Amino acid sequence: VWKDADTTLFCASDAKAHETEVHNVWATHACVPTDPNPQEIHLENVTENFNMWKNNMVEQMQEDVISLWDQSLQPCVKLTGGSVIKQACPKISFDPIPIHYCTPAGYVILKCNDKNFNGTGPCKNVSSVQCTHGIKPVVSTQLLLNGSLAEEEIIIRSENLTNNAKTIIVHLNKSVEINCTRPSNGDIRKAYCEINGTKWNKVLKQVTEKLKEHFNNKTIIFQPPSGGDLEITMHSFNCRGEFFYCNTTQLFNNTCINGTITLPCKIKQIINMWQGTGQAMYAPPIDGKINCVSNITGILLTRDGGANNTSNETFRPGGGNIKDNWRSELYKYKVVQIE
Ligand SMILES: O=C(NC[C@H]1NCCc2ccccc21)C(=O)Nc1ccc(Cl)c(F)c1
Ligand SMILES: *[C@@H]1O[C@H](CO)[C@@H](O)[C@H](O)[C@H]1NC(C)=O
Ligand SMILES: *[C@@H]1O[C@H](CO)[C@@H](O)[C@H](O)[C@H]1NC(C)=O
Ligand SMILES: *[C@@H]1O[C@H](CO)[C@@H](O)[C@H](O)[C@H]1NC(C)=O
Ligand SMILES: *[C@@H]1O[C@H](CO)[C@@H](O)[C@H](O)[C@H]1NC(C)=O
Ligand SMILES: *[C@@H]1O[C@H](CO)[C@@H](O)[C@H](O)[C@H]1NC(C)=O
Ligand SMILES: *[C@@H]1O[C@H](CO)[C@@H](O)[C@H](O)[C@H]1NC(C)=O
Ligand SMILES: *[C@@H]1O[C@H](CO)[C@@H](O)[C@H](O)[C@H]1NC(C)=O
Ligand SMILES: *[C@@H]1O[C@H](CO)[C@@H](O)[C@H](O)[C@H]1NC(C)=O
Ligand SMILES: *[C@@H]1O[C@H](CO)[C@@H](O)[C@H](O)[C@H]1NC(C)=O
Ligand SMILES: *[C@@H]1O[C@H](CO)[C@@H](O)[C@H](O)[C@H]1NC(C)=O
Ligand SMILES: *[C@@H]1O[C@H](CO)[C@@H](O)[C@H](O)[C@H]1NC(C)=O
Repeated sequence: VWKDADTTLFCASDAKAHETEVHNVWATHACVPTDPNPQEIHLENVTENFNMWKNNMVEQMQEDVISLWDQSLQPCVKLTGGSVIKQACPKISFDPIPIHYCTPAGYVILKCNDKNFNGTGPCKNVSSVQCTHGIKPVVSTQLLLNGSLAEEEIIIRSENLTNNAKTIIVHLNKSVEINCTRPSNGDIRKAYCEINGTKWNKVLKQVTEKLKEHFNNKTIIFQPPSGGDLEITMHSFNCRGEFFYCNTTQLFNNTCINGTITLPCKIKQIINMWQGTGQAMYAPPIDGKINCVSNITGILLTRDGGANNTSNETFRPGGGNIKDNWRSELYKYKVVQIE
């Protein structure tokens, strides 16, 4: 017997104790070795209710990631509660590694194995495990990168689709590589991302179709963000310690629904910290080719309001709350207390 409960989880990884990479260094001092031959008990005739949108596991991982950044990612100047904090801002080795989240004694992690589980409600196929799968603390907006792919069909996730204020998480079932590089040799901040239009449009089309299922076959329209912080209006992400801001206008136009889509990007030193604690300035980009090939595994969308009296539903690429990023990977997990 067991009950839904919250407890201080611990982490496990395969970090190398000799790596200068921030993630490795952190996990080396904050995590333990992974279990080479882990156990998993499949519960037959068991029905458990999940709720990705209200899961303490998310908050905890958020706290870890924040800690990892507070230790190995301090900017030159930090702007917070009216205070100005200045400190060294040396270049570092940056490349996220898988992080497993585990439960201590007396607790276990229930895992939903339903093919098309949307993150909320009852789960038919439930199993018990000590740790989750390896999850990369990849911070980004608009597009989810290097995540996990859905098993069968594309999955739409939301605490409440009827509410436009609630973020939407599109879980892709097929990856779409995005090639981002900052050429060695002008403007040391000019960058770009290449994407196979054929693949992207094919996926985006499938996304629209699935969205129709949840919106009564209403016409699905994509549009670029109305306004706000650059981190939201643009696909922001971190590549090798450098912050990339990419214009995804070409990615979200309802025309191609063929060639290589080239997105205009720029490395920003001044940024609005995702921790939501003001602004911060980092050092200039390093020299040489700055390349990062990532898998687009999910999309963060925001639905426009005031469309109830129209046959259209407008979706725009959003983001900001990194917690949603962790949800897109922890949706199938929940902690329970064993008697
Ligand atoms: O300032 C941010 N959100 C603040 C705020 N924005 C509006 C929406 C929102 C929602 C919840 C919490 C904060 C916010 C932010 O997300 N920054 C950021 C920086 C670097 C990368 Cl790589 C990145 F992906 C994001
Ligand atoms: C997820 O499944 C539950 C249970 O069937 C359902 O109530 C809810 O509407 C679904 N959520 C989405 C986003 O479709
Ligand atoms: C999930 O359960 C259904 C029956 O409810 C079963 O048909 C299906 O094979 C299961 N999915 C998995 C884990 O393969
Ligand atoms: C990139 O996508 C491919 C194809 O799905 C996958 O095999 C590979 O593991 C992905 N790389 C990641 C997630 O880092
Ligand atoms: C992805 O999911 C969609 C349904 O959302 C499905 O039609 C399609 O066959 C899936 N693609 C793959 C590669 O399985
Ligand atoms: C979902 O959101 C809609 C729109 O705000 C709201 O009317 C409704 O009460 C919400 N449903 C739930 C389950 O809270
Ligand atoms: C990524 O794009 C760059 C620039 O076009 C190219 O040189 C490189 O070969 C690409 N990488 C992959 C994995 O295709
Ligand atoms: C683009 O994607 C298609 C499949 O959608 C593939 O057949 C083709 O080889 C890709 N083009 C390039 C430039 O790799
Ligand atoms: C969308 O249209 C199809 C084909 O007519 C129909 O089978 C399905 O019920 C509709 N889906 C809705 C209205 O959610
Ligand atoms: C984003 O970039 C596109 C071109 O890729 C441009 O047309 C558009 O004006 C830009 N949006 C803004 C206002 O940043
Ligand atoms: C839509 O995206 C395609 C990608 O090839 C681009 O060529 C086209 O200019 C875009 N249309 C717009 C921005 O209206
Ligand atoms: C995505 O994964 C690839 C392969 O490990 C890595 O090279 C790249 O840096 C990752 N992208 C991001 C933004 O973390």
